[PDB]
Amino acid sequence: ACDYTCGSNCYSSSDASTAQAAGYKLHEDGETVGSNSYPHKYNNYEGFDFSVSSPYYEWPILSSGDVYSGGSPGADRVVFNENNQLAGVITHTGASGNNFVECT
Ligand SMILES: Nc1nc2c(ncn2[C@@H]2O[C@H](CO)[C@@H](O)[C@H]2OP(=O)(O)O)c(=O)[nH]1
Ligand SMILES: [Sr+2]
Repeated sequence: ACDYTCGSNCYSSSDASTAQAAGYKLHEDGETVGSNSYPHKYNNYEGFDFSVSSPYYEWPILSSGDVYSGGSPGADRVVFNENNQLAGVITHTGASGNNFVECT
């Protein structure tokens, strides 16, 4: 079973932790990758009720299982905070335009 289901993509907690670790490391070093400059601030326009405090940052999580290193980010993202705590996993899949819905 999937710990996180983003549309048709299946992720385990380990997939989320691996992606998060990479994203946090780049955040800490002040570097970015990709045309959208990941990781970058997640404003939470959606108003999701995360249990951890902001600021939030988003980083792509890939269905291939690899860590994002550039190129197309896909529709899924892991969201973490300044304390390297996981806020949640979200996706553009099933959401209109550039909005996000949570993966369940
Ligand atoms: N939907 C959404 N987009 C966000 C949020 N925070 C930042 N963004 C960025 O705001 C712009 C419009 O949605 C995009 O550049 C988007 O970046 P990403 O496309 O990388 O998510 C957020 O809380 N929700
Ligand atoms: Sr996996």
